[PDB]
Amino acid sequence: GMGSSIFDFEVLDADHKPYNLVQHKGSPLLIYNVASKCGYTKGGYETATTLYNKYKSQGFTVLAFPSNQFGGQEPGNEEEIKEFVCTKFKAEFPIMAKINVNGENAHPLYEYMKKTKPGILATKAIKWNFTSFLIDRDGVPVERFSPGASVKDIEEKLIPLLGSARL
Repeated sequence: GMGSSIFDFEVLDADHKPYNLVQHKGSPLLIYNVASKCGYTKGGYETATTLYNKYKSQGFTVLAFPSNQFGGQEPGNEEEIKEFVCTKFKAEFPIMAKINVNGENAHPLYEYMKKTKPGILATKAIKWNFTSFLIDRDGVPVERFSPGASVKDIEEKLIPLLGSARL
């Protein structure tokens, strides 16, 4: 069990100050590998913000980890954030340290997330916008919703977990 849950890894806050991710444990949460305000999101900001506020009643958090254009292979946004600069887009929900969500340069936590749950597409690589991972009350990725999933697309997988993912 080298990394049982997401919290086996440590997180950097928007300014790379130690983000206490594991205080979100006991509650289900989403985590977006997102282009931090560069070009466009396929409804990521809205969905993320909405989900946080709406499901915070059942104990839900949305963490958006920006994408570091300096990683080399940042999803499909590597061609985008060349004329833009991605840096914590900020919201009503916690936005994190931009990491290279892809490749070899990925944050070890995303190396965990990515390897754990391919999601709904081919393989388990990060090649697009915000793409949230459905993280349960324990910190296990149950799903990976790319920028193609809307609010309710996530809800169908989230609602049961918000209630109870394990116990």
